[PDB]
Amino acid sequence: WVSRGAHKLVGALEAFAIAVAGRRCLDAGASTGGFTEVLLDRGAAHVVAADVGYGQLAWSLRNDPRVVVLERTNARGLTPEAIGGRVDLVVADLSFISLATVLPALVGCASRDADIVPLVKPQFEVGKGQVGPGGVVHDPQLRARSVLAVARRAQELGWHSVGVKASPLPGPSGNVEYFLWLRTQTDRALSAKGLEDAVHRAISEGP
Repeated sequence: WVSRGAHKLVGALEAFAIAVAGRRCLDAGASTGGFTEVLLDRGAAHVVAADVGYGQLAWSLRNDPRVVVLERTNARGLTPEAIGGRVDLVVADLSFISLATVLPALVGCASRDADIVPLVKPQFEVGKGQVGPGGVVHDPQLRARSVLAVARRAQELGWHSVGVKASPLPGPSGNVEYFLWLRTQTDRALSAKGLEDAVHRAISEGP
């Protein structure tokens, strides 16, 4: 792969059994292009790569006719108009911001039948004072609360939680991060107790 980030999204897509082939995708936080490369490899029709920070998209991805590169001030400004229409799959890997702040934008870019699969980073969700030594959320209970808070906000926007999967590679300084599968149209929405069980297994089962 172009980046080891590729392995994270493969892990998520395999765990949730989400197909990409033929679909229109948004990669929010595209940066090096790990996520974008995987989407293209799995048969995506079109990928919008929102460059929303430091890092350059690898030349080979930038020159692919299935890829549109957007260079926005941030992910929270994303709109259907800006990306050229709603998409079927949204993935997001964002640094030093809470997903609460961008979820309305991501939801607004998604079709009603889409999958939204953000990578939840407890170190960027918990309060200062709760982040442990070295900037690692060592406390599994706090990692669980982070994921639940993101799920709760998604649910307030009409997007239910269907599954949770620890990313197979840790993030900065060793933080464990977790993919959440969100859908607004599903026959498998987790209940409160169901999400608790799924989060508990994901946290106990690690990367």
